[PDB]
Amino acid sequence: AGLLEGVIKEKGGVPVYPSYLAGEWGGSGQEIEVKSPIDLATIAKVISPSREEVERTLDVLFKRGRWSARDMPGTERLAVLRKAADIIERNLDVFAEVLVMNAGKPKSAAVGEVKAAVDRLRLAELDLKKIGGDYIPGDWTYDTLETEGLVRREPLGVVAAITPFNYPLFDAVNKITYSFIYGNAVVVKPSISDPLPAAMAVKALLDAGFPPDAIALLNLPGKEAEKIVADDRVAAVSFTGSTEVGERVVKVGGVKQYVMELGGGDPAIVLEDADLDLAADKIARGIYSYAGQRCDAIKLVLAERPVYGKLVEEVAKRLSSLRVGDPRDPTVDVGPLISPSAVDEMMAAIEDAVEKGGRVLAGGRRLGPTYVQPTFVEAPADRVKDMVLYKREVFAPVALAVEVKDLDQAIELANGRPYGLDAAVFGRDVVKIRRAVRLLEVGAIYINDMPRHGIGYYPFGGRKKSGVFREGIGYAVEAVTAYKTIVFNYKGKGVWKYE
Amino acid sequence: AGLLEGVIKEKGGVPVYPSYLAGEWGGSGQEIEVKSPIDLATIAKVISPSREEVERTLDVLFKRGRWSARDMPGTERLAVLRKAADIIERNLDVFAEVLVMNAGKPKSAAVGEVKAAVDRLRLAELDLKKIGGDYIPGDWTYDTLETEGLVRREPLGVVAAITPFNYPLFDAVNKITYSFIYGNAVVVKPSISDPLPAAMAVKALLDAGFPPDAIALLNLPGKEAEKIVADDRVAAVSFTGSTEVGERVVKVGGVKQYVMELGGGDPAIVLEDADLDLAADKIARGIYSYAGQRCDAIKLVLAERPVYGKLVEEVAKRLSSLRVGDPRDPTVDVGPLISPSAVDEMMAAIEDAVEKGGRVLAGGRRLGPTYVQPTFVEAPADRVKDMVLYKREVFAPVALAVEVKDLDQAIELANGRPYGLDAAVFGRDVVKIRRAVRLLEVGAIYINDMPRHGIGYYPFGGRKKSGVFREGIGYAVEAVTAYKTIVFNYKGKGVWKYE
Amino acid sequence: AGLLEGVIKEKGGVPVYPSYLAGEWGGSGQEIEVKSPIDLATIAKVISPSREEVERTLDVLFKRGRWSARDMPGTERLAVLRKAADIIERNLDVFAEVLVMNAGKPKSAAVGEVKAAVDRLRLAELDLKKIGGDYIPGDWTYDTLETEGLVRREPLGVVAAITPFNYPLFDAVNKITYSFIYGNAVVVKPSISDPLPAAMAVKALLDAGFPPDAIALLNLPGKEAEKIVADDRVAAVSFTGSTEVGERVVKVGGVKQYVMELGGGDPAIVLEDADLDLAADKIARGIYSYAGQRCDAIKLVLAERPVYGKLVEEVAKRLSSLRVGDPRDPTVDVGPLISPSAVDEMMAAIEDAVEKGGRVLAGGRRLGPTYVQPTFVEAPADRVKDMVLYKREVFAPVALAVEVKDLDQAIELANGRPYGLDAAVFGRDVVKIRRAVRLLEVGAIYINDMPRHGIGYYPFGGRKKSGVFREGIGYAVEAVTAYKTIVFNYKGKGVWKYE
Amino acid sequence: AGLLEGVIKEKGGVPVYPSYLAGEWGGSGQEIEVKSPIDLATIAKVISPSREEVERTLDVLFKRGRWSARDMPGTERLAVLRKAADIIERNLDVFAEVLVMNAGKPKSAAVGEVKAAVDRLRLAELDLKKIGGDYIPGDWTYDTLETEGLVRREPLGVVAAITPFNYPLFDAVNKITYSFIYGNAVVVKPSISDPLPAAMAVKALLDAGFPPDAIALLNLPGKEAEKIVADDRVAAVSFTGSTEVGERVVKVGGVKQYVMELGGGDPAIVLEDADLDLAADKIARGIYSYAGQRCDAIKLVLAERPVYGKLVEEVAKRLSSLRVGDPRDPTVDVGPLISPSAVDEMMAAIEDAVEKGGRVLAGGRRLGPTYVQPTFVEAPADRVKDMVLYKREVFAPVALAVEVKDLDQAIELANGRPYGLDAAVFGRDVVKIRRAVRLLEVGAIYINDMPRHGIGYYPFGGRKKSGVFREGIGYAVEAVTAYKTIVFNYKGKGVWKYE
Ligand SMILES: NC(=O)c1ccc[n+]([C@@H]2O[C@H](COP(=O)([O-])OP(=O)(O)OC[C@H]3O[C@@H](n4cnc5c(N)ncnc54)[C@H](OP(=O)(O)O)[C@@H]3O)[C@@H](O)[C@H]2O)c1
Ligand code: NA
Ligand code: NA
Ligand code: NA
Ligand code: NA
Repeated sequence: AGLLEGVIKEKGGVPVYPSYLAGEWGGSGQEIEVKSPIDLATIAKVISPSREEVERTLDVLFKRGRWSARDMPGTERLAVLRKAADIIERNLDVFAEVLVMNAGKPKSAAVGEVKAAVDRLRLAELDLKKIGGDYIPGDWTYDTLETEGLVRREPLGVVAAITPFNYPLFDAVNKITYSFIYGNAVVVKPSISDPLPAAMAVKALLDAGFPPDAIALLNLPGKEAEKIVADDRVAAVSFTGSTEVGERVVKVGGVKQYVMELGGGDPAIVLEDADLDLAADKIARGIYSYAGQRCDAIKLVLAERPVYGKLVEEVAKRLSSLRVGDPRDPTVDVGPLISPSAVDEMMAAIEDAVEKGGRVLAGGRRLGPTYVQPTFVEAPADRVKDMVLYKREVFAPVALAVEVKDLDQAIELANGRPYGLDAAVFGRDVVKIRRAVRLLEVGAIYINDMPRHGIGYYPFGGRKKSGVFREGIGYAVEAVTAYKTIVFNYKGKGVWKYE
Repeated sequence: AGLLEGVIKEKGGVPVYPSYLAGEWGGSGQEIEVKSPIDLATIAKVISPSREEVERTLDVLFKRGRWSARDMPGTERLAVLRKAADIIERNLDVFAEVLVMNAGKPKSAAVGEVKAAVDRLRLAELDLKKIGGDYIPGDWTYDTLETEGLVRREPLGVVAAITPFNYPLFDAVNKITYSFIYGNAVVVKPSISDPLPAAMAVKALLDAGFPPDAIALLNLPGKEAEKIVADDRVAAVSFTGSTEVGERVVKVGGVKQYVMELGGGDPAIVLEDADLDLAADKIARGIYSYAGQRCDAIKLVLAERPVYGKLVEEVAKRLSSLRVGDPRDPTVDVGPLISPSAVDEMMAAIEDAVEKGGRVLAGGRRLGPTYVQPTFVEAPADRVKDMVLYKREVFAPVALAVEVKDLDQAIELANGRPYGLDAAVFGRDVVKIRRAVRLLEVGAIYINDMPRHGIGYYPFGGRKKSGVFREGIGYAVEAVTAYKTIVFNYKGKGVWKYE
Repeated sequence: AGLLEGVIKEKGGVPVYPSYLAGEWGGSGQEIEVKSPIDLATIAKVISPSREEVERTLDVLFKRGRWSARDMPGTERLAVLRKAADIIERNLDVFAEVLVMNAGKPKSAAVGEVKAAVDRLRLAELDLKKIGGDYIPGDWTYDTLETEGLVRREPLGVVAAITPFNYPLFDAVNKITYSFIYGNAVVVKPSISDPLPAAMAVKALLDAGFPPDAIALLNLPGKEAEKIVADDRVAAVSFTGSTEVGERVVKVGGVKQYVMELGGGDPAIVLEDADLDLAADKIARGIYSYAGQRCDAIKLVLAERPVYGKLVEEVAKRLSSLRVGDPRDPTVDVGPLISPSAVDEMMAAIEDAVEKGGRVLAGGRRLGPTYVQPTFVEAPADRVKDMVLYKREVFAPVALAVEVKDLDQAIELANGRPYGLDAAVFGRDVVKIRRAVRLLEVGAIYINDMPRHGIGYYPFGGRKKSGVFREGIGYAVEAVTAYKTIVFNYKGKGVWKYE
Repeated sequence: AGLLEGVIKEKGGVPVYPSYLAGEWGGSGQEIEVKSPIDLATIAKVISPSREEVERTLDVLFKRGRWSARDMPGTERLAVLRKAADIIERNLDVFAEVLVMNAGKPKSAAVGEVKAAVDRLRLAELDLKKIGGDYIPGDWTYDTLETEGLVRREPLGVVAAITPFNYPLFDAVNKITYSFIYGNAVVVKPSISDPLPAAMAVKALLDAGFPPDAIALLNLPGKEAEKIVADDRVAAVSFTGSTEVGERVVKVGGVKQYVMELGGGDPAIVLEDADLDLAADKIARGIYSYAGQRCDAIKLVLAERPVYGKLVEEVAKRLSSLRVGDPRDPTVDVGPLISPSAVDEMMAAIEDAVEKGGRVLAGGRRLGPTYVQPTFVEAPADRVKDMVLYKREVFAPVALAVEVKDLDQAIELANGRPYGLDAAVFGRDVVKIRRAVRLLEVGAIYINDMPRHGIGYYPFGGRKKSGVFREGIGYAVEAVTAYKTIVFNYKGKGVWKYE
């Protein structure tokens, strides 16, 4: 259809999306159904590549792709990304519709993601703020006298971009952009759950001029991807997903450069001097956006005694006034969760909190196989730590509320989860804020706002179980680039006169 | 003895070195013999820690060490490292003697390593050139308007420093220095082959004021160390060693920050316009230094036809005039190899080259279980690629010599090995040099000098099978530090007026 | 006409260009004739502002302009510059025609300048590579313990951009771009000799959305501009012009931030191993481009004995084959010099060289009041230093040729002029090149190419009499921005625990 | 005496200090008396150089000094500065005594300045955080394809360091250190008022190994120094002093690189949520330290209505409890002002404030020709702006106190003075603090502390009448260094393949 006109194959009434094998769209592997969480119906099929096609694709990426990407000057790479942005932008409605149907994303959120993808592509020139190399004079040590160094970055070669289901379009475009801008070839491996947006993005890139042998899109399910990760032709792996899969990926990959964005949720702290209107609004939104299916979703709210009552009151009201059900209605605030399993886990998690002294302050009602109300569970500090909702990341619209004596207890409870992605702090006192900033063990802290990675204007990434390394405009250069040092020796050659 | 007076325990006529358990020297595990390659005799014993002591040590490092190191202000950390430098310097002869006896290192090389360790410690202030964070204004995007970012570095926590046998003193001091200067606690795991120098360095650091609960020295053999690497309290692993072990380390460690310096040898290219006197001298030295037991040792020499004859002639003469045997004589140029196995492998490798058309131009004679002559094997370009000396790193004083038609063939053969640590290029033409620099796939290129990492004044590290990431003054901050982003939200707060 | 439709006033058959007074185009001062060097005819008139209008303009720029520019977020400033680029691009022929007629620039050179202006505007996002601030931790000194610093850039306010005649369009657009991208208001003061292109550029910027009260274009002759420079509301002065005027500007301005690009010519050195075809081509072009009316024009050629003959032979041939006369013909290689005076000076300078032992190798013939042939004058090393062509910058297509014994003499003669803008070195030996690079006292050295600032992709600027500070993408931030340091004190506040 | 044993010449009972003429201590110019503000007695004499000696000194600095400094490798420069630190440190009491006697500085302050000088010297290695150059790849523009750039810093040559009377030791050592660490020669021109400490510092540097022909110390009074500033061999001028003299210096110097630290006082703002104990303490100290003879002294206190009463009450008490009189007593809090004139001006300024509605809250009594009590004058917001104490910098221990309605009025009044050096803000609310930070027009803002430049750990400098450019560890590289760009051309040379 338009963008994917000659690519998609209507077979048996259901559109069949092929993989892109670094040159031609195709695939001879098993076909796999792709369903919508809105009605559990099959909306398309994707053709996975065969072992032989995976092998051939990697061979093309390694032997030719690395050079096609590297030998396309930066000035053209930029033109490619900008053109791709234009193509995605003019196909906005189509990109959004697929996000709504395939991911169950509310219309406004789907439109927001497409626009993030477009902006990420257009701002590729900002990534150059970290591209320059270093010139190191040698006269600061006797052994390096009359010597000199140049340190420059080089692309690693083939980057494997593995993406999650919750940001099927942005994550693929983001990783492709930063991997490509520095001269790398890329193998994209999207969630087999909602791989359609990536296929659409890759086509837009190909139409825009992206070297055809420098990119690949493989519709491989879970462990079928290990094959790519473990291959020596893959110099780097950019992975966004769960802690457990991330661990498996590194153990399969071995020595390579990695960026591991492993999520988990985020805690939000509200100090007694906080603007409770701003806090309640931002916290409610951080809890329910995209039905809590956000790595930076708020999963725990900690509020100092003097504001805990009002704060939790306001958040409860806001969550209760939300409208759930089918995401197409520009009226719905919350669509479905990606699978009935995800809802099952949320319900069980809520029961666990209740059995351990927790009390539901809002929501709690399952509305269908993939529908549930955003839930806010109050818990006493002395018991919250043993609750599943605390110890784990329940990927759903659910957060715990805990009253705390002071900042130290807030910080202590916030750091008590095994994760350390982001944290939020609402308050105004510079000293308490500076203290929280120093002691919260997370990759990023949001002062007076809900955690939101956006397009990575500010770098983000994990600590503890949330992973290692960062993504962000400019900063991602560290994950897909290697340094090259050139040491020039002029010892006794008369350039310098003892210096 | 002096430095290790109350630490070393003379038991059964052989000095017994205990492990340092983040607080007290001790150990209840198996005792292990430490031998000299000079005479295969046992010169000491080291006490390995028990599982329980490993567990307790990690617990101390994690619960207290991270904070002792982090809460010691940088100004004191620097004083600690400087004081340690003074202590090692005044104990120079003792440090050197142990290197000579334990590692079989020629006196001058042993003295050189101690001085490198001392300088590395004293120049810790230079590591600060990469410590500052970034302030990111938010008005360059509409979504971040009235927003602002601060990105600063933080220590990761506990860094596991795993070191090889060939630089038993420097590698431990280097990793400790860059890990500690940024606020990390450190677990050192030296080669069980020559762990004595590390014990001496750690004691000097402790005497200098290094927080006692922030450092540990565990004498664990090979796979006993996996226990440390795989532990969640270990946030980073700095490993210098072989490709194969490095792979195992990552597969055991899983997600963490890694610096993998995996060696392999280096190729040296000589262009027709090169100063052949300089080239022959530097290349000969790169081949035999420390009996080729250097990750940056020259293992392949490629010379353009018009200079190949003279060049190879000169290098052969130089290697032949070398004096082998016991390293104590300030007369000996080459001491023994670390083990009889290493020599066996070298001899077999030489036979392989010969059976495949290779011709010995210098050396070739084994002089004892751990002694051999520096060898230079000529090989025709059409057969060298299948030789063990080419396909593998034979850790010994042996290199291949190959005549080539031109630069492209030189580059092609240089890149043909599975490694990519450093490469050397001797010549004067800027264009040919720039071309080689762009196309040699290695972490570092040395123009008109043999490859020499020194103390890391210039960053170095691998490509391909030689690993990932870099070590160097300043640059090592990337391996033992994590970024922390703080996003401040002032939306609608009146700080800015639409900007 | 189109772009300047309602701005230009046809009065007495000659188009009258008004000044832009930070809000409205106008002027009540003396009217001044603008002539073409192609035929000495009056092609337009410009209205200079009255003292009162200068005062009022500065008042608007200071009281409102600083804030209009600063309060327009960077994201919009960028959109403004990009839109201006589009407007200039679609009006390319018109912009070029005026450059050809007003500056006497050959068509291709005029087209080249317009395109440079367009690209400079479009690449404003690259200027951000130097916009970020610094975060300075305080624990590296005892006195700053529990303290912390943030260093960010801020616009200075009102930047006075004073431009020369030889790049009437680019220089104005360049200075405006880097001054505006960081948040400054700008007063442009173009050469009263060819102020038309600036008027056209400013209009394009205004049409593009440039805050109307944040920019001004004042058609003031020479010393009438001192009034602007000396004013306290002008925080910076970006000046490109002659050494003598630059000196006067600083002496009138007093304490302020300055960028002084004071030209002078450039020497070119040819080593014995140089590609003489490349060298002859580039050197000939550096001598005659835009009739030598380029600050980076080659004014002295120094060649080692073994190549001097051929080199100078080839350059002479190339200069002789040039076609002079009226710049409209896409056939002409060289148009006229800006004024008959400039030609007079060139002729006198040639006579001086001849009277002192110099010999004309090419050109020498004046072809009219403003026309002359590109001239190449040979001179013996022992007499060249006293020649006007050496001691001074003769802004015309004329260069000296001097044979030298070796590199040291080349370097010595190159450094003998009172200028130090750029220098060129053709050769291949890295050591000789590195030596020349270290010893040539100039802001920039071009290896194997003629000196060419282009759009400042690489920073450039002077040494010695050629001025101070640099212009260039990114680097110009230093001239139009000031640092702001914020020191936070948390002494004894419990953020840190002794560190 | 010891340090200056063979240098000082006891003549007529009064020690005579000669100038240092870049090689030998001497001087044939007029002798000038140096007096103590403690008793107006002559304590020494300094020999000014003759015109001929000034000329010869500059000739030595230019022809040999530039090279002696530049050709001494950085590693030795550092050793020189460190050794000088040791020499000054062991002569601490002697250095302090002279500061007490010559500058009238209280013992503790004199000891503090010597220690700042010592630390500044020892931390010269931190200045290297800004010494590295940039490597600029050329493929981000079509015109620069197959091209490449290197941008490195170079010393300017001869830096003229002109210093004020209030920090006679530190300012000279600071400027010398940052000028020398990057490879420059230096001419020091101290205040003829208290030039003794500089003579002592220069000797310590010479004894430490500072190249003898690379430094000069000229005891020239006021306008006699213009001769140095105006000379073409002086590539940069680092000046710390009054606005008026700074202006004269630039007008005499013309085009050169300048750092102008022109002082003026600083305003301090106290928000309603401020810790008034901390604020009162820090503000009182900022008002009286060294008898207000500090460029960063607090001259205006602005406090929000709800805390104004207490705050001003507390500061008054603190100022009243101070002990004035002869600085030798480790008991005295405040010594004398540098001259009776300075006190006259302060008294007249106080009368002016009183005649305009001001009321003295503390002090006001002159105690002798050079002694006065620290004074705090209350003034109504509607009249303060016309007071001399507001409009001018009265270099003495005197500040105005003004009650304000809110932050906007505080900011408005703070920005109302013609200066913009530093400002202080005491309070805790992040939003109000961020607002003040954005709107205060000064080089530096101190949050919750009095303004204190210290040794420049954090860069500082002026805005408005307070000057241009910054000094600070690292940042001063901009004032005494110039960039050198090297552009390499590989167009069509086969390094890149279209990229
Ligand atoms: N260093 C570089 O990068 C660079 C680049 C391009 C050109 N240049 C140099 O500039 C010169 C060619 O340009 P040009 O002939 O037009 O030189 P110029 O006369 O020095 O240009 C001076 C600019 O300053 C104005 N001006 C003149 N007197 C002034 C005064 N007293 N106060 C304030 N402003 C004053 C001029 O306006 P009026 O036109 O009204 O006199 C003109 O706009 C050559 O020496 C060339 O090498 C240097
Ligand atoms: Na692997
Ligand atoms: Na793990
Ligand atoms: Na002025
Ligand atoms: Na001058």
